[PDB]
Amino acid sequence: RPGGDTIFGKIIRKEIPAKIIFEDDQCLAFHDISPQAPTHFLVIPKKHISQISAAEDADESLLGHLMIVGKKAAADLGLKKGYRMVVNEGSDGGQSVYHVHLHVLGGRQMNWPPG
Amino acid sequence: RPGGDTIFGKIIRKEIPAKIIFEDDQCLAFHDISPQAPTHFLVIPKKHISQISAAEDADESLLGHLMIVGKKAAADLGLKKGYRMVVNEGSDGGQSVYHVHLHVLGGRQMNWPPG
Ligand SMILES: Nc1ncnc2c1ncn2[C@@H]1O[C@H](CO)[C@@H](O)[C@H]1O
Ligand SMILES: Nc1ncnc2c1ncn2[C@@H]1O[C@H](CO)[C@@H](O)[C@H]1O
Ligand code: NA
Ligand code: NA
Repeated sequence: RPGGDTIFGKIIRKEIPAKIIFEDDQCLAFHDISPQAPTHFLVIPKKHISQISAAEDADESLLGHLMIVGKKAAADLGLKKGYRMVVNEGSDGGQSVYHVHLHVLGGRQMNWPPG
Repeated sequence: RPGGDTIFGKIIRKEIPAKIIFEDDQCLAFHDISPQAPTHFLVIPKKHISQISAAEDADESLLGHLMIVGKKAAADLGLKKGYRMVVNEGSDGGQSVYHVHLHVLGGRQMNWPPG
């Protein structure tokens, strides 16, 4: 129910653990299981929004909260030289789990194009 | 003054044109001059925030507004198969212009890692 039906719903309900680095009442941040950089974590809302194309206007503050949490977590993890934030939408975006998630990657030079 | 001192301040003040695809009172979206995908645009706040690490808690709604605008613009441009949103912070993130900007890329499969 709360948290939705995906892998990430299970993480939000704590049925399966994750390496949690931030939790407040709106969201959770945890290390990614398949890291693509020395630091690679996800920030997810506790509210189930399936994808960024399904977010509503009233979700603006929550979406922005995910980036503010990502900034805080990045600083707690020592990302003094910067980082990249990524949200994937749909097939072309590379989205594999239909629960919004913000990637935060750093600890190395990020290249261009971003995939 | 309003819009700040960077390339993007000049775009916001309209001193130099850009190919604008959305403007409301909070932000502007325009095509990127160096596109990395068939569709590649930027969404920027009109308020000068230098980088995502400098955004404040009260900027949450504005940051989320950038992603909602990006979703709308992507749909207006036909990105039915999805897209990737990217914010770069600092040197490791690949940030070159110190005014927050959200990249939206689509019209091709986006790869992984995201740089
Ligand atoms: N159980 C899990 N814990 C942490 N990250 C996960 C888990 N399952 C999938 N992921 C990550 O979720 C992301 C979905 O975009 C991927 O980068 C993937 O590695
Ligand atoms: N005058 C401009 N109009 C549109 N995009 C620009 C301009 N100058 C730089 N850019 C884009 O700004 C981005 C900064 O991250 C780059 O992808 C770059 O190509
Ligand atoms: Na912090
Ligand atoms: Na639209």
